[PDB]
Amino acid sequence: IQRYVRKDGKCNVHHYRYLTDIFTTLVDLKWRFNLLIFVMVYTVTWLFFGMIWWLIACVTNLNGFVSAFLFSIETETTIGYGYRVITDKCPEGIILLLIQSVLGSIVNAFMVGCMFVKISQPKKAAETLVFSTHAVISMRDGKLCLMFRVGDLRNSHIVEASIRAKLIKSKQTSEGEFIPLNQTDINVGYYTGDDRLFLVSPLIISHEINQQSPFWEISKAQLPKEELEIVVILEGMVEATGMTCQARSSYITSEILWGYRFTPVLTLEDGFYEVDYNSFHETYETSTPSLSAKELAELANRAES
Amino acid sequence: IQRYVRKDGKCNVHHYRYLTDIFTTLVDLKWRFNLLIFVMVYTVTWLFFGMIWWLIACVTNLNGFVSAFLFSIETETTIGYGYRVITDKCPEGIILLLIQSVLGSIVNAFMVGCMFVKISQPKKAAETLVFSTHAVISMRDGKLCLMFRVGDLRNSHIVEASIRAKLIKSKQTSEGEFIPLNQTDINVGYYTGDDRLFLVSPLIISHEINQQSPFWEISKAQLPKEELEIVVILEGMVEATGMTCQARSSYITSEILWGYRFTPVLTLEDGFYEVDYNSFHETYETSTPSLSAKELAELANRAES
Amino acid sequence: IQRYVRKDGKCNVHHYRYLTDIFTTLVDLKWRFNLLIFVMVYTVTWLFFGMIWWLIACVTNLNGFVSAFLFSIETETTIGYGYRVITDKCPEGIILLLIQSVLGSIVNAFMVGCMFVKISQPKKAAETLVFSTHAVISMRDGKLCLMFRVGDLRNSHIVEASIRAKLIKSKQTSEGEFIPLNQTDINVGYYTGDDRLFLVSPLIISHEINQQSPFWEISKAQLPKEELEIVVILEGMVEATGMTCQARSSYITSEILWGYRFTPVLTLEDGFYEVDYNSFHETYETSTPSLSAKELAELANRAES
Amino acid sequence: IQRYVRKDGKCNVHHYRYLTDIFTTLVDLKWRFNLLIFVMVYTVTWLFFGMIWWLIACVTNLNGFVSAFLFSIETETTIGYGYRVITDKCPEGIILLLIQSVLGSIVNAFMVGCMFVKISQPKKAAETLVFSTHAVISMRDGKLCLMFRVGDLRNSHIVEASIRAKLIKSKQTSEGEFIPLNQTDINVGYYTGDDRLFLVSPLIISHEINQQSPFWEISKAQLPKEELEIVVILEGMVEATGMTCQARSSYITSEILWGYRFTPVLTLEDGFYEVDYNSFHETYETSTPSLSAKELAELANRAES
Ligand SMILES: [K+]
Ligand SMILES: [K+]
Ligand SMILES: [K+]
Ligand SMILES: [K+]
Ligand SMILES: [K+]
Ligand SMILES: [K+]
Ligand SMILES: [K+]
Ligand SMILES: [K+]
Repeated sequence: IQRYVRKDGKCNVHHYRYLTDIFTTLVDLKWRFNLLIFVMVYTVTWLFFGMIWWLIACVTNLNGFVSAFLFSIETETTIGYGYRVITDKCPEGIILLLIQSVLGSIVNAFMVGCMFVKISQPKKAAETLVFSTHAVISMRDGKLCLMFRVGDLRNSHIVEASIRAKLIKSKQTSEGEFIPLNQTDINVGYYTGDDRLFLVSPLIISHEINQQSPFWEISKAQLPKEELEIVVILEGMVEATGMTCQARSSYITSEILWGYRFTPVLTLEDGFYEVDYNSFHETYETSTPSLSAKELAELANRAES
Repeated sequence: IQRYVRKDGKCNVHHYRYLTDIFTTLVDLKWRFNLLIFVMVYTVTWLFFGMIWWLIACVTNLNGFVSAFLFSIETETTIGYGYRVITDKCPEGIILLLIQSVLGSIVNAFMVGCMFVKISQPKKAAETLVFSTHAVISMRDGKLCLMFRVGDLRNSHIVEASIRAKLIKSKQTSEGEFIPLNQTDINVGYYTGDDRLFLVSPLIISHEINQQSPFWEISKAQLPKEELEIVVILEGMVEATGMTCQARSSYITSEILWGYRFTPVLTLEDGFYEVDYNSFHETYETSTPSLSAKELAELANRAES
Repeated sequence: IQRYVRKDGKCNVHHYRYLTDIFTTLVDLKWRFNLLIFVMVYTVTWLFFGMIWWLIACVTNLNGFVSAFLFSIETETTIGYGYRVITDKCPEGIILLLIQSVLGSIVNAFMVGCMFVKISQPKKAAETLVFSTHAVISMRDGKLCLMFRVGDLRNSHIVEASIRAKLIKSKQTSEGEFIPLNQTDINVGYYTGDDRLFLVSPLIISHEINQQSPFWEISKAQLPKEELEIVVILEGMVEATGMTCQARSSYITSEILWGYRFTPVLTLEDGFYEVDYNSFHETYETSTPSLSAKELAELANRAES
Repeated sequence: IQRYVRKDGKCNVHHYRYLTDIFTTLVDLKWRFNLLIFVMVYTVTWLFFGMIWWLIACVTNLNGFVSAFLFSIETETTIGYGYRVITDKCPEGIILLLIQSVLGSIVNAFMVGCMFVKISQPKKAAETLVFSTHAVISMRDGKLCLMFRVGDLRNSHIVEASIRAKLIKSKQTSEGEFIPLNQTDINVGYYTGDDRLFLVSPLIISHEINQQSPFWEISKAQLPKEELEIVVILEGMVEATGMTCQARSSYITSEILWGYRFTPVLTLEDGFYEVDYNSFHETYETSTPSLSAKELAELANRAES
């Protein structure tokens, strides 16, 4: 069975009713459509209001249908060339112009506010956030760890960030209840506050595999047989702009390399630090026990001399 | 006595002074009124400023009252047809136009900013968030649990979210002090960070009923006799738009089904995952102890062979 | 010596350099000044640009100084009456109009964005938040507690909120180092998550005075002799508008009543709940030990029969 | 090797692809460039659209190239002087004006929204936040502490804030894996909630050096030999404006003074409190053990009489 979360963050699960937030529907559109909406939205008002001037036919230099348009438009954009102006003969025309120019300001506001979000939406910001292409399991100061690399491709922004991971795996309860996509938080710094990143250079996020880890009894041999997927979420804030952004990826069982290690990316240069973003996804192997974490602990606690 | 929080989130408790944030009063209005405000707001300025042109009567082609309006309007919307223009004979008229066109820009700003929030307000966003219609109590890996289902009806948005629950119940302290609506947080993931949802598909939020649970000594038999209400709060963020949203529901004692279980909603399809949102509210029963959690623990701790 | 934080939230401590955020300086102004800024800001541009038209004197119907203004204004607000229009005789005038109408759009943006925040700033929102006028110390299910009341005067908004309190008191370290306003967090729900309020009706925030409380050894007799001040902070979110708000108050030693209790405010009405906001600040006394919490615990632990 | 984080917050690490968020690229620009962009952006549209009027040559008083501009401009800014107006002879010209005035409103929105953020961006706000120029290590109620001073130079804003610190130091794991910039959170209030500042007056942030501190075995003698750097992050919220801001500094090994103490800044004045911001960075020495924290604890635990 395929994956739940793609490496680019999108899910693989499918769900009229969403008309509750049409605005949200409007921002997620590609520009081509978005403009086309606004093209239409303006015409339909200019059609409607023009057809009320012709119902009112106060008028200067107006003939067939086409003539009322160039006015209704020039009135609403507030152009008013002066070839088509207003008289005071009728009560009706003089008040339409007010409702029109009030309402013309509404449509503009729906548009400006509409545009702001569209340009300001930070999905674009978080596009420079990056997760290592694989995860690794290997030893680190005696303890076996699951590790992935995190980083932002721009220097200038989002240095504050925070990381979290969920393990998605099927489960059957003792009572035989089946949970297809049961999920459990994977400890990556929460209790100590080490999940609050400071993205100077790309970081290796580590999860120490201990008695509480879902990974406690997985050995090297078991891993390939396990059907599990780690979703990895990063939420940070753009320095230049208050707003916050999410970025996610996934690691499926076969993208977890046992007994590897991440290539360093940071190196010294003419008395400076340069991040070699080419070694970003790069790993390498090292002698690493084949045993589960649980069995390592046991072996270790029985060696006390 | 009736409920405190309706299933749609609104409270059932009633509280001039709120004139402190008139802006907030303005957004919570239904459009019909909102536009009517702005209709009025524009007229009253056009009335006031027009009545200052007539006090100043610099003027071109102006007769009775109606004539000053079409100018004051055309000056403030900055139409200026050119049938009614300005001369330099008077000092007063030339400076009014500046205060007017400065002030006309203020009113517009109150309106645009007013509209932005109105369209952007995320009450509409959170309308697709949904809580199961009931809660269930039943066993799960040996431990008795209170469970409700959570989900968002759209795929495209708010996948990050976070859940919390409060129990509302009357209390008398030993000292005899009476607390009508005493509330206590109900553990749904806080300590482990499992209250930070990832809404791929609708989730069963679980509360394990343990020595700290307010539900520790409620048996199946007791439950119906208890007068309690669980308020359930969900706060997440719209992917497409930075802003965050709240959604709430309530479960009153009679909407807690003892010995049931939630129908799975997720199923496989042609090598894919589809959420059958029809089974969303659906539960079913299973053999489940009738005992309180406290008495189960006891019975269990005395069985150690 | 007087208080550090007034009951309305403002501090009593005094601190050119703040020109770093002139925008922030602009919003905190009272409207009278704010408008006066914008009045001036517009004139000074209309003065400058008009004086560049007169340097360029492309022109129609322009005499003395006053004539260039009504154009520069009509060009920048984009009125353009058509009594003063443009010719193509000069290269200079034709390009000024572009820089002008580009720059005129900048000033407007500084103003609209300036206004938005001014109206949207939520200091006004949090004005309906309210703290009890006093705090009380008295017993509650065996444990001695410090309690203050919290609430929002509007029904319609900010039901989610969160509370925190700091105790400000002078300190000398063993090493004799003097800390005038040393502050310590006062536990009001943090560890259990009970500091995450749900403001249905006004709540009694409680702090259980235990071995970790700064209040552990204060008896009834000691209290008046103590020189301490509790600052109380409330941060919630306006339902109708995403943004968050702070509200603070203070309790100084003499506003802590020992052996009292808050009048209930909530009562039943024709099968409903009504909050009697008149009893909001109201307390009353009850028989309450005079002893410190520490000495109560001792007396209690020695009574085990 | 030099420092990772400058005292003003900027990093010393270097990283086309950033075209993903051009908007963010646009705000981080200095005004000179920003305006120049908008100058250009407007001209290029006025060039393009003017060249479509000349392709359409509906026209009044239009000669060479220069004449179409003053129209295309007056149409898009919606000036329309009335010397160059529209006729109904052609179908094409009448519809261009609509696409033009729709599209003219788009460019404006990109600009206004562009300006808002630029003025509202809070990098400017956080410029008044300040960190002591050094850190100190010395004793405090028996426990050895690392201390730095924090404060905001304005009274009127950002009183709520929150502090966090990371220690950056090289590491080699037992397995010989090398971590150049390994970082660990430094405890400054997280567990007790004392990292949630209330910036009445500048505060001394303290980190008690205990068995969990990275500083546990550093003695006075060792310190100078250590190659370590403390990054210090402050995130608070501007009262007058909802938005939040980050401010950072760094302390490198030689800016940690052993056996010093911060000069008090707060003093009493005519029955008031005044902060003498001149003594802000000022420290002074006091008799302080030369031993590491670890060795002090030992010596202390062996003295129990
Ligand atoms: K925690
Ligand atoms: K005109
Ligand atoms: K916690
Ligand atoms: K905590
Ligand atoms: K205009
Ligand atoms: K005009
Ligand atoms: K005009
Ligand atoms: K914690």
